[PDB]
Amino acid sequence: NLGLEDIIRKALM
Amino acid sequence: GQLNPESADLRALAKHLYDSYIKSFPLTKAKARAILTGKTTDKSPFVIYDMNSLMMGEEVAIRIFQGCQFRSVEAVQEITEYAKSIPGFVNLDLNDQVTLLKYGVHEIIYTMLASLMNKDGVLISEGQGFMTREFLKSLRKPFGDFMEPKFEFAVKFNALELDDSDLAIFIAVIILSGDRPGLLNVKPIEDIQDNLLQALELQLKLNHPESSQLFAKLLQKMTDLRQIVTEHVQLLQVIKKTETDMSLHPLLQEIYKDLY
Ligand SMILES: *c1ccc([N+](=O)[O-])cc1C(=O)Nc1cncc(C#N)c1
Repeated sequence: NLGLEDIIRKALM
Repeated sequence: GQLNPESADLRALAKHLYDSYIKSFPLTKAKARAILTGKTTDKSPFVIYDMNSLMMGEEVAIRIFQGCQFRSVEAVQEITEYAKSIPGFVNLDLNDQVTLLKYGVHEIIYTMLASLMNKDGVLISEGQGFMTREFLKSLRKPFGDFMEPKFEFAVKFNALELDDSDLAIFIAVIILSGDRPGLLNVKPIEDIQDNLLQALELQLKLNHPESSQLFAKLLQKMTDLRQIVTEHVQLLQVIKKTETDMSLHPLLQEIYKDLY
């Protein structure tokens, strides 16, 4: 689920 | 047990997590229970219990899943914000922060969905509707099987009578799981989780005198959360294999997009 990883990575920024 | 510097630090951690949980999650268990028990003057959800009331309240399965996943972005962001408040979390390797959250978010979303559920049904449309359990169960396959395992879990989990201060620590324990596949540095994760588990054990002793072995019972609920997450894969396999009609009333598709 690369979409989910991208959401999390952005939210961690 | 004694009130010593360690125990005071564990109470301070519990308070820090509770305060951050309140800041991160606008929809709390207290707010959901006030609606579900009629202990509010302000919010009265419309009850959807059959096809007739569904109308008075005015690829399919994959569209539902795409929609509920999109609607769950805000929850993923709230859980990520909460994770940043857990002491030590942002100092972990960033790959590991992402790994912990990508597995933990689904378990946390189901934990919080239980707050919206009782044995009769589930709150929807931001607390403005209540969709009954047996109406969901009555819908044609494969839809009628989607939510019943979550209700079975929620009844057992809600029987533990946890409050938001308990849930704040439990959710932190879920996030700091050293068992997730692909973690690079397990020891610093387990170091944080050990502190969180100590805080959770003390919280549950202080807050639940009448419960026997609540800490163990709550940790065992993680098995049921994991089962539900793991079963989502099988649900996708059932859908592709279903040869019967999978049409569904548009208002039911919208209701399911609010679930998970
Ligand atoms: C969204 C809406 C409704 C349902 N359902 O009724 O079963 C399920 C979803 C959904 O997509 N659930 C989901 C998505 N990604 C991961 C997991 C897990 N674990 C669940």
